[PDB]
Amino acid sequence: SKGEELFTGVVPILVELDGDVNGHKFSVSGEGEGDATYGKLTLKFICTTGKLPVPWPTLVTTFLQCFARYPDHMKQHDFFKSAMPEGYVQERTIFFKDDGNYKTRAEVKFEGDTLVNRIELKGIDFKEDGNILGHKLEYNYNSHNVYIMADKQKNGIKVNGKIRHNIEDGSVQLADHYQQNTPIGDGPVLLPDNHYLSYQSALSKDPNEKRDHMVLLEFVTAAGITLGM
Repeated sequence: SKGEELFTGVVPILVELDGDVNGHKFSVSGEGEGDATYGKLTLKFICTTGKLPVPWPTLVTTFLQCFARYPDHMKQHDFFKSAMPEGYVQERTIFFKDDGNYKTRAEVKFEGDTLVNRIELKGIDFKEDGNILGHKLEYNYNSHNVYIMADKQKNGIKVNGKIRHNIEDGSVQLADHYQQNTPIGDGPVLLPDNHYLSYQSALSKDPNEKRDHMVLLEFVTAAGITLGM
C-alpha cells in the first residue's frame, strides 16, 4: 500500500515539542530512526531551554506507532502506516493518578524522507512536591500494552495504555493515556479490529552529552488477533 512501502526500511525521525506545565516553559528536539520491519525505534531528545521541569519518563508516550511491527495476518489492521505519508493528528490526555494531567496535540507526517512528530503540550494542577514536579520517578520504564479500537464515528482510532512509573521509595505512579488519531489526508485509511501494541522501552544517558537529555529505545509489536481458533 501507498503508506506501507514507506516502512520497508529504516526511516529518519524528527521530534519537536514545546511545553507548559504549571507555568514553566520548555522545548525538546528529538533525532533518531525507526525500523517497522523489526519493531525498533531509537531516539535522542535534548531540552534546548535548560533543565526539563518534569521527569523524562513522563514524556515517553507523548514522544511513532507507524514503526510497530504488525504480523502478516494483522497488516490490514495497521491504521498508522495506512495514513502515511500525509499522516494523522493525535489528540490525547495523560492523567497521572492523584496529580495533574498532560493535554497535548501532535501531528505525525512525512517531511521529505523523514517522519516528523510536532508536539504541543500543556499541564496544569500538578502538586508542586508531587511525584512529577518533585522529580521523584526512577529514570526507567516498564512493559505496557496499548489498546487500539476503531472510532469510525470520526474516520480514526482510539488508543489507551496504563503506564507504571516506579518512584524512588518503591511506590508506583500510574499514568492513564487516552489518545485519538484522525487522518490528515482524505484518502481511505484502515479501520482495525480491536488489538493492542506490546510496548517495551529502555531509557539511558549519552556519556558525551552535557545538556539535559534522554536516550529512548522502544520495541513495539502488534498482537491480539490470533490465526484460526
